[PDB]
Amino acid sequence: APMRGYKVTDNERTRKYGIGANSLEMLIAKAKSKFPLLEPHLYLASDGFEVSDDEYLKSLPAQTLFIVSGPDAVITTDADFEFEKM
Amino acid sequence: APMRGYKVTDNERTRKYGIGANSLEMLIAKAKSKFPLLEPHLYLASDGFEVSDDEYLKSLPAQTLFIVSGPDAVITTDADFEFEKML
Amino acid sequence: GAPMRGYKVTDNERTRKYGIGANSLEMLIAKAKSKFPLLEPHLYLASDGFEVSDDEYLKSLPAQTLFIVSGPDAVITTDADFEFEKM
Amino acid sequence: GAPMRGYKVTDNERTRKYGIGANSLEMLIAKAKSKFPLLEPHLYLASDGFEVSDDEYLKSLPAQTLFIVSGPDAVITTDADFEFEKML
Amino acid sequence: APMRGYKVTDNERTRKYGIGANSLEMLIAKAKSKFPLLEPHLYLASDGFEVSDDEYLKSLPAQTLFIVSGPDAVITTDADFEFEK
Repeated sequence: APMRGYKVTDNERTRKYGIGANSLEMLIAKAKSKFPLLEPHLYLASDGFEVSDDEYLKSLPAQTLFIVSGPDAVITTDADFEFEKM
Repeated sequence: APMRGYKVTDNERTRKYGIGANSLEMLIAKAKSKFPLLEPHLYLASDGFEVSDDEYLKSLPAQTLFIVSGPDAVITTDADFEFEKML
Repeated sequence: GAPMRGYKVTDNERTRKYGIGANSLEMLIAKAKSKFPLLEPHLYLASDGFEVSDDEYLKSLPAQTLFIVSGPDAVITTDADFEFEKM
Repeated sequence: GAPMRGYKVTDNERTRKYGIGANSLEMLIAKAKSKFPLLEPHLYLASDGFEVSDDEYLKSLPAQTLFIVSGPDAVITTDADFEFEKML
Repeated sequence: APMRGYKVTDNERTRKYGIGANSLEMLIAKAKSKFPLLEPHLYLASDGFEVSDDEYLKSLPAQTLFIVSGPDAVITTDADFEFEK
């Protein structure tokens, strides 16, 4: 599978990385080396939906923004995060 | 058939999953793994209509949101779910 | 043959709601019959109650058009009147 | 090897602006550091401040993408914020 | 490397030269014979980014427009014009 670019940050948006990956397994492994998460899971920053498998990952546009967190995580969406900045 | 991405949640919109599938059988099987129902069925979150066969699934846009539930479920639609957040 | 398209079908009371894929009126009626065992199921536009009388009329309609399934010679309750009747 | 691509690099204050050809993130950072002497240079997207974390990400980007070169864990001023303050 | 055509002008954009070159070194050398600059450098007319090496030059389309000026130049770019209007 081809290498694609994705964007990953944590729920507080404290560290922001562009990461290249050709599978969900690779993207999680690269995220795990960057964030203090022992069981990392990837969620859409837009609506909090969990990227549950490699097939869903590859259905997304390149450069999609993900929140990395733990399993079954409460995710602060982009809209919620901006609203909380006021 | 090609893999396409879809979104699945429960009627409470609590747990939310993006799932890739190339058929309705595969989408239901993957949804059942996350939502252990005896007879899982998929419904449009927009209007509650049941996705009754693979041909209907393939007629929908990728990234469509579905509510997973049992058979003959009465789904809370997007519009009524928001309004319930209002109350 | 003809392309598969998605349609929506419900009964006159709007109790059970199905998205159904079909490539002909014959196929759409056969699938509707499995969900609503009426002896001679017929499809009517939910918008204005006009009976889908042949496959050429069906193909003249947009995908995702909503139909009411009922018996023959049925005057169905249109969407406008159904929405009104609960208010 | 990997082909040369053109990229654009400036600093957080947009004081000097360079088009740079590179075939790897390692090369792009080295050429950027020649122009902007920094102890621990990293590249960040000028659009949203996301850090270019590896060569695979760099090569996923369109040619002529604009980067801010800065130190580590940097909070760079995005294009939108910089233009906003410029108009202020 | 193949010869390509480039457009070079000054910051006023009134001394305008089409120049053929197969390297940044050649393009600068030819521009220097036309322009009053001790150390000519090439900048994109669109956004002012300096052509820092031959690899960057070769990444650009033929007939790209450059402003030639000195080092650390103050360039009036197309973006600078769009900003004013």
